[PDB]
Amino acid sequence: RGQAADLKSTQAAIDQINGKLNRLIGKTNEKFHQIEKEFSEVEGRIQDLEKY
Amino acid sequence: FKIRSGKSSIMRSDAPIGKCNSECITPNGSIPNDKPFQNVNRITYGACPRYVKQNTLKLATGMRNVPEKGAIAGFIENGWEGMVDGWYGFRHQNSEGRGQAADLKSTQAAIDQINGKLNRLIGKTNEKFHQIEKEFSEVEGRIQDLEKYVEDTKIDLWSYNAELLVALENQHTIDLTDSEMNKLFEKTKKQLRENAEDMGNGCFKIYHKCDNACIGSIRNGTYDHDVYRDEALNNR
Amino acid sequence: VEDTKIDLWSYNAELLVALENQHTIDLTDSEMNKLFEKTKKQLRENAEDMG
Amino acid sequence: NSTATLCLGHHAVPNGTIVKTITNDQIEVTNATELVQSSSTGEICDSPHQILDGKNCTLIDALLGDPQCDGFQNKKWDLFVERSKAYSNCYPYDVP
Amino acid sequence: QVQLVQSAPEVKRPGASVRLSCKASGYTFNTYGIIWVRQAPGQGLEWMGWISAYTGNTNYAQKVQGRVTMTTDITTSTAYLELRGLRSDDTAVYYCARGLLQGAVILDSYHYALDFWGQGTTVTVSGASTKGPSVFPLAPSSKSTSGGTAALGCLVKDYFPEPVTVSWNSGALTSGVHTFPAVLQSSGLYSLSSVVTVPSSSLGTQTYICNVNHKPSNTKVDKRVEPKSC
Amino acid sequence: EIVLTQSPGTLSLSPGERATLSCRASQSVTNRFIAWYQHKPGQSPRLLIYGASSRATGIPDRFSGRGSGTDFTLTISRLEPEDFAVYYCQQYDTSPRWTFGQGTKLEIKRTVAAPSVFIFPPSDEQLKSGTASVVCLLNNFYPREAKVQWKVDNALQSGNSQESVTEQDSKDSTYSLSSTLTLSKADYEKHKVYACEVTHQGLSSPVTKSFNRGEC
Amino acid sequence: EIVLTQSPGTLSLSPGERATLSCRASQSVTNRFIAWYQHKPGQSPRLLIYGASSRATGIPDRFSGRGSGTDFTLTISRLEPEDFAVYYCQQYDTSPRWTFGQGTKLEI
Ligand SMILES: *[C@@H]1O[C@H](CO)[C@@H](O[C@@H]2O[C@H](CO)[C@@H](O[C@@H]3O[C@H](CO[C@H]4O[C@H](CO)[C@@H](O)[C@H](O)[C@@H]4O)[C@@H](O)[C@H](O[C@H]4O[C@H](CO)[C@@H](O)[C@H](O)[C@@H]4O)[C@@H]3O)[C@H](O)[C@H]2NC(C)=O)[C@H](O)[C@H]1NC(C)=O
Ligand SMILES: *[C@@H]1O[C@H](CO)[C@@H](O[C@@H]2O[C@H](CO)[C@@H](O[C@@H]3O[C@H](CO[C@H]4O[C@H](CO)[C@@H](O)[C@H](O)[C@@H]4O)[C@@H](O)[C@H](O[C@H]4O[C@H](CO)[C@@H](O)[C@H](O)[C@@H]4O)[C@@H]3O)[C@H](O)[C@H]2NC(C)=O)[C@H](O)[C@H]1NC(C)=O
Ligand SMILES: *[C@@H]1O[C@H](CO)[C@@H](O[C@@H]2O[C@H](CO)[C@@H](O[C@@H]3O[C@H](CO[C@H]4O[C@H](CO)[C@@H](O)[C@H](O)[C@@H]4O)[C@@H](O)[C@H](O[C@H]4O[C@H](CO)[C@@H](O)[C@H](O)[C@@H]4O)[C@@H]3O)[C@H](O)[C@H]2NC(C)=O)[C@H](O)[C@H]1NC(C)=O
Ligand SMILES: *[C@@H]1O[C@H](CO)[C@@H](O[C@@H]2O[C@H](CO)[C@@H](O[C@@H]3O[C@H](CO)[C@@H](O)[C@H](O[C@H]4O[C@H](CO)[C@@H](O)[C@H](O)[C@@H]4O)[C@@H]3O)[C@H](O)[C@H]2NC(C)=O)[C@H](O)[C@H]1NC(C)=O
Ligand SMILES: *[C@@H]1O[C@H](CO)[C@@H](O[C@@H]2O[C@H](CO)[C@@H](O)[C@H](O)[C@H]2NC(C)=O)[C@H](O)[C@H]1NC(C)=O
Ligand SMILES: *[C@@H]1O[C@H](CO)[C@@H](O)[C@H](O)[C@H]1NC(C)=O
Repeated sequence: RGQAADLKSTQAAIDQINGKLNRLIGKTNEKFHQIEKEFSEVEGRIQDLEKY
Repeated sequence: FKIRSGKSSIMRSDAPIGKCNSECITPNGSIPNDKPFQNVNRITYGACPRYVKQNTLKLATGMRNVPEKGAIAGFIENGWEGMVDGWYGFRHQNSEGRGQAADLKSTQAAIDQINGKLNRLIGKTNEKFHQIEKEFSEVEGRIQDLEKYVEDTKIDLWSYNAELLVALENQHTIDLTDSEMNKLFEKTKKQLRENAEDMGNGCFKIYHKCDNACIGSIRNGTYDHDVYRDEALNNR
Repeated sequence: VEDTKIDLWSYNAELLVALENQHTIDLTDSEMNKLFEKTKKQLRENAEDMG
Repeated sequence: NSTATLCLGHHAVPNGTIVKTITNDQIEVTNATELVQSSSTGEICDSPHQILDGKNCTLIDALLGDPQCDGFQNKKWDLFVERSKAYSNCYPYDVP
Repeated sequence: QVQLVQSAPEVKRPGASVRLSCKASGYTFNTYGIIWVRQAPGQGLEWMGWISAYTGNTNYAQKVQGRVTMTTDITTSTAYLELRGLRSDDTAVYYCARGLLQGAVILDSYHYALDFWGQGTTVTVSGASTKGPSVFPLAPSSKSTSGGTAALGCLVKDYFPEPVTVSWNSGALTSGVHTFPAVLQSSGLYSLSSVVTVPSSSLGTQTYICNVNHKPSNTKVDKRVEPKSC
Repeated sequence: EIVLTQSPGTLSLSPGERATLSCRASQSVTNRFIAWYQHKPGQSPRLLIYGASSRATGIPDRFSGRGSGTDFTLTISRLEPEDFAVYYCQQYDTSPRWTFGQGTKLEIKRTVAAPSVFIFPPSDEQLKSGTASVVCLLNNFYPREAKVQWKVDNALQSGNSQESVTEQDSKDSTYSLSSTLTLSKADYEKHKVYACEVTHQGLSSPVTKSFNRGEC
Repeated sequence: EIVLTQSPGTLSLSPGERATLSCRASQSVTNRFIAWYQHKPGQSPRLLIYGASSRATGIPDRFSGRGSGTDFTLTISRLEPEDFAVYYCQQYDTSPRWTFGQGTKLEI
């Protein structure tokens, strides 16, 4: 009894997974200036809209 | 007075106040908090379903409904209306006579998949207390345009997401239910091996002496090719 | 507001394009595989799969 | 004869609903659940969120102390349901 | 109506195997599963496993994965739980509640919860020999023990296994009777104490006798309780 | 696994008051699961609230359930004598699995009551056997919190005693406790003074009951 | 089935006046369907608007299709004597079903 593993199918699956992972883990959101969620006081119309 | 950071809010409605219990409150009335999407009014307070423009979105909780037309048929293009004990089953025409039985295991496996899907959709509740106002009595110019745009864009995005979710889940449901039957077909083919052949239609054409015990042995999983092997005379 | 809306809509469109393209490829290949199976069923024991 | 036959089949319902796949607009299914709520009971339920019926007073009017809203003085609410029939009976007031 | 009837109380020796039965009436058996949950003495409910009547599928708790085997019988709606390699910690009360609906899609959460429960079966696992109780009186104290309240009792000691039924004066006395829960002694034999409060004046007038029944040993002992005099 | 923690573990409340029982989830779970059960002493457990807020058939409407995500609560109003029991909280894993709760005890009804303390010396017959048992009894006392210390010739004894307590008595909602001291006959003869000291909320000064060996 | 309701059933206008016809669909339709036809009496029906707003080849520029969702409209600018006819609403669906409309008559 012995075991030999087909390399071709294994690496085909690995290539596909590599492709999807490469699509996902290279994200960069270059966004600088925005609004704030730190409010030491209470304002009204603006604040309710800013939070929403 | 007292100013507290809090979750209390205010709503403009003329609906009557009754005696009951309901987590979600909308100006028209209280609505169930179960269904993931709603089309009553954008104004909400509490654990309310997300608001989408669509009136009815149908999530399939069953397999494709294929009708049926002496002889018997299989999954290829026919569907037994009379089968009620289970979703997928075996019919047989042996020497004793035609009979019908259902495979419980495959039915419950597919149903469990559907159940998990349903659990991931219906159960969730989104809790939201104080919000902007979308109903405006007068014309205020700038600020009105911004907040109206916010809610309109939010509604549109959520509607697209809901349609995508419903369609994707429906497609997965149908594909899964068909695949379960195809899996039963392949398992039965492996068990029969040399003593059968696919007759085109879902009916396996088996050539060996089968009593009711033979059919029972096929379904519960004891049909042994060796015991009935000598009937390989099929070719000759 | 506009930036958030544009990014969200863009991601939705990207996911839609990817999924729909994958479905089209799968559909096209599945029809051919089904044709192969039906031809095998018709031929019965007259011929084998050459590979 | 010594040749039997075993057919593998699924179930069908005489009463079929229609859903939408990714591809086909109309595909028939056995049981379909509705994911969108499109109705109302008609009444706002008091439990389990504390509701204060505004009756004839807006929240600002109750804050000021307009005599009709004398009852609402020093009250705690989770959802003040202002009503369309709101009216004020006191010195004309404008709130920037 | 929907009803679940369990098996009988059992006594087992450490290292043995026990089989427990649960029977369903009224509802269609094949549609719902049977789920076993146990309560150890002074412990919260503890899930053990789930068996399906539709499918043969079983899921067991991690602590008892190896030792637990569960089976179902369509005729007649009977679920069997077999626990092997019994240990002292397995002494508990085992319940069999109805489980998830294994016949159709599920929207109500009622089928996703345990609803109809059996009475439960008590399984006590210990190496002790079955033993009848020994009754020693708890005498009324001197100085009347109090101005108008007199306390007397019976000590039930060195008995195995539970239960014991204790009655006072053949059921005539039902007021002020307290029967404390048994405690497991270090030796492994349960011990119990039963007391009752009577008027001090009545001590001379009425003779107080405690009746103790131990069905497993088939031993019944009645002891007179009287104030000791010197 | 998804461990569930039940807040307050023991709650005491007079009849006719609202009660809130808390179940806290280690991880967020849909409202579909996390049902609420009742266990009455000596009785099979009962289902009160299924799902999250739905009321099971035959359950009084006073019982109400609510909650989301990590936090789930059970609210009882117009508390009646039927309600007093232990309560449990549970949920479900996709592969059938049911993690339960520690147990919240609704020991309730009030009116602090002083314990009545009595002491029972070992019988002579038990002495013939070779084992001696001294019994100290606390009768009709509330609350259930009480401390008993054993004093042999004014010497504290630890590890040689066991305790047993009755449930709530229906008539007066009081508890009763028994403390048993187990000793050998020789050790019993080695000392002449035997006492049990009881400290309780009702008793401002601890109450001690004692007997002298061979003296009745 | 999906029912398309036309409006008004009879429209009387003077020659040289704009005419607006309205067809409301029972359910929302992608603009890829819903087409407009003309049926002069005693002649074969003619296709005026295919798609939603696209004129068919060899159709006068005056005919203008428009609309979206439930409501679709056909507007004729500068009505001429050739235009007197009955106009028909049409839809289409995945399994080929071409549900027509009741029709609007131009009694100019
Ligand atoms: C198809 O897929 C759906 C979606 O998942 C499943 O959904 C529900 O299944 C249950 C049946 O177990 C039904 O739930 C019940 O709804 C009642 C609300 O009333 C509506 O529904 C009934 C029809 O059932 C209408 O006649 C009525 O006008 C309303 O439209 C509740 O009142 C029920 O609560 C309890 O009622 C009695 C009280 O005595 C109990 O005995 C019951 O057991 C129940 O616990 C219950 O909530 C519901 O109708 C189904 N929904 C839909 C949309 O159909 C189906 O189970 C599933 N079916 C199949 C065959 O696959
Ligand atoms: C089998 O026999 C049953 C009778 O028992 C029939 O089943 C009903 O089928 C209809 C259609 O699917 C369901 O009705 C509702 O559909 C609405 C929108 O779909 C269309 O409905 C009608 C009927 O064709 C059209 O005219 C209309 O223009 C729509 O395009 C939804 O709005 C409904 O959901 C909501 O309805 C109410 C009202 O708001 C809410 O209160 C509900 O909570 C819910 O959110 C609903 O889906 C109906 O549900 C089916 N009933 C049952 C018991 O299954 C079938 O018609 C029949 N089939 C055949 C082939 O004969
Ligand atoms: C919130 O707001 C509402 C609406 O303003 C208030 O309800 C009003 O209360 C007053 C005081 O009771 C009512 O005034 C009465 O008007 C009657 C005639 O009104 C009729 O016609 C009008 C239309 O013009 C209708 O809207 C109305 O319903 C009636 O049909 C008089 O007949 C009354 O006189 C009474 O007292 C005299 C005393 O001398 C007697 O002689 C009379 O016989 C009679 O008994 C009285 O003047 C007013 O009508 C009410 N409006 C409505 C719509 O009901 C609420 O009080 C206010 N506050 C709260 C907390 O809700
Ligand atoms: C819950 O409450 C909401 C809010 O009140 C409510 O939604 C509103 O319903 C009304 C009535 O349907 C809407 O007003 C309509 O607006 C459209 C678009 O402008 C008009 O075409 C409508 O006109 C009708 O009447 C005409 C008479 O000549 C007809 O010719 C025409 O075809 C229409 O039938 C009508 O004015 C309103 O826009 C909505 N939305 C809001 C924010 O008010 C809702 O119906 C309530 N109920 C439920 C179940 O949600
Ligand atoms: C499988 O189904 C058959 C249906 O007849 C069951 O019956 C057995 O059939 C075989 C046929 O070769 C006989 O040899 C046995 O004596 C039959 N047994 C009984 C009890 O009638 C068979 O028991 C089923 N097997 C399993 C494992 O369920
Ligand atoms: C609801 O009907 C409207 C038309 O009034 C349409 O915009 C929407 O697509 C419909 N939702 C469906 C068919 O799910």
